[PDB]
Amino acid sequence: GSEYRVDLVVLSEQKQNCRFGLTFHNLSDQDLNSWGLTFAFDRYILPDSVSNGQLTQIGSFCTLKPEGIVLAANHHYYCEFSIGSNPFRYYSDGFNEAMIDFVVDGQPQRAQVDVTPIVLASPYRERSDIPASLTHAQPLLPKPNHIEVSDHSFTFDEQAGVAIYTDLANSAKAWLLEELQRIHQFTLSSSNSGKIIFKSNPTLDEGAYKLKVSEESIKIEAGSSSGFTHACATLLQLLKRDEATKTMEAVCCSIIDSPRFRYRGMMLDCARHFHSVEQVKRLINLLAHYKLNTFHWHLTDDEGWRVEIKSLPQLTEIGAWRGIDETIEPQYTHLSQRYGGFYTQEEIRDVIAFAEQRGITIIPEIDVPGHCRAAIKSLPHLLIEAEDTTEYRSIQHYNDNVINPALPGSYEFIDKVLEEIAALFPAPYVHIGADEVPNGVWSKSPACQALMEQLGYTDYKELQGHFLRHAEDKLRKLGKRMLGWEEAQHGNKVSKDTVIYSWLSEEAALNCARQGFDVVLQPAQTTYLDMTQDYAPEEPGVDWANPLPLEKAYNYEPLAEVPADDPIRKRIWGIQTALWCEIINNPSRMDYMIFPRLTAMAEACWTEKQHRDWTDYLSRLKGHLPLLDLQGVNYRKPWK
Ligand SMILES: CC1=N[C@@H]2[C@@H](O)[C@H](O)[C@@H](CO)O[C@@H]2S1
Repeated sequence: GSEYRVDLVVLSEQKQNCRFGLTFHNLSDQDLNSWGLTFAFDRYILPDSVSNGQLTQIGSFCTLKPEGIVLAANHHYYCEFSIGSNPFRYYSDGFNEAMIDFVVDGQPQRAQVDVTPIVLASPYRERSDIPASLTHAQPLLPKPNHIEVSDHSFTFDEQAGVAIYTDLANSAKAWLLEELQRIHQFTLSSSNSGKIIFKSNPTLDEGAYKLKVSEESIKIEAGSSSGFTHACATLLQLLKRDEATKTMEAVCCSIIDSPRFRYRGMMLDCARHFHSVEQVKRLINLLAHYKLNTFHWHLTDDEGWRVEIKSLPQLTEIGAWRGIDETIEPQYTHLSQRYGGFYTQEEIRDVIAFAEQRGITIIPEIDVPGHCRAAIKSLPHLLIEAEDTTEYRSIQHYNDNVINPALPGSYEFIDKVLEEIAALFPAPYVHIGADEVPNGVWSKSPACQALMEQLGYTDYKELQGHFLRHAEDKLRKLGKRMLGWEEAQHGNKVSKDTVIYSWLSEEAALNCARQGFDVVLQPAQTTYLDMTQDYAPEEPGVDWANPLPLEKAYNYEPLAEVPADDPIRKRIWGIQTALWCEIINNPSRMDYMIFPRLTAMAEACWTEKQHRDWTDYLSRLKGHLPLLDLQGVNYRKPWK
């Protein structure tokens, strides 16, 4: 391939102390003058471990520059270094991207470096195996909580017609027709005497529906828009197309259906890598296919700010872009280009309208006071304290990325973001983040030192709560309830109205629910679509929780140990599944990580525990698979 190649090797592993060898090959014919290697690595390289040369790390962005000044043609450079971390189980744990800057007979140059797959020392031997499976006659995902199926069937064609006798169901019906068209080039038209009938039924509670196929008709009953949307999403899975006759076929059957959990979410990280309006919409559409109702928009982080804030235009003019010649350095991938994007308010209004039509509420996340590098680099005049010499390092290996809660500019900033955010997103909810604020922060900040004294705080976590409580008070004045990751509770300053997302595990969900907090369960051990799907080292993904095979994700039972009687269970809003995109930058990888485990997650959100069975779910998945092939969704194939 390239004339420049880097080989990385696990030399040795002693508990939490891994030594690597790095060999850089100048394969070409030229001597390389004053050169330097830059790559993307998500582990923190111990700076005093480096064997040979100068190495710099800013998050994932590393540069290696040799002690010497020339790399001879056909030779190479060698460097060793160590990290604290458990053994690498995956090729993904290696460098994601490498590139070289150099000079040749006097001329600056830049070239892509081939990155050889890391030579692993301790791959896994175990493999998750999925058994051979039948195709299920009704490949429905999530499994309806009641369904009776008859021996016969109702066949119908493009003149069958669609009847609607309540305006609650107008959105569902137009979503149904749209999807029949997009997925199947099957055009239904609306007629007063259609064989598909949307009628109202007020005994059915929110999101419940009834669907009955008979020899004459197909009837959809619900008391809510969302129940009509859910019914339509079952019907799209139920129908079976004959292209030779251009007919649809649905088994005669009776379905009565309702969700186990009110909160059935999916979060998408769009800060680490930007995804297009069309990709985001395409996802939201696929979310309503499985009857989820919440799209949690992670729009802000250290490596990107993706939501336009008219009153703070720097946040996108600067924070939406990173790379060598930008204010923000390259991160994770696209080392050689200017990389980014962002959503305008008009785009966002469009995505909201699109998702409303699908029964999906969108919750924006403005992540503070950690994970703020992009905001801080965009707005240094409001968010930097020049006099702070606290030396800290975050989980992602930044030391300059945390909001200062004693700076009046930090309140200027958040008051302005939240006002526009609140105005923009109709949902009565704003997620404030609050994850992974490093332990050392603010300890040497004069301004924080003075505010710590001024109101008698004894812990610097108390300063974080002070800020989040201000965010909550502003959100409340704007009509929004605040949501937060579990660490928002740190400092015990935020009110019992803050909805706690439990992600490290289910522990905070349990603890916080006992104390009167409403919680959402997003445990990393069972709900993170960025985790690898198998133990084979070729599986893309990360693994800090644990590998998450399909069967693990399916068999997740939320708070499996709180008895169903327990009034703790009244504080569970529901479940969320998340995709963080550190190593995800293209729709093909996205689809692979999300599907199919998302459908196992939608079934935990929706179906009652007593109707959930692994073997049964695999046969419904096997019969759904073709429907994702028709949509060109690049799911990881259970059976390959
Ligand atoms: C809350 C969370 N903040 C971290 C995120 O910034 C990372 O992307 C994710 C990767 O799994 O780990 C947790 S979850």
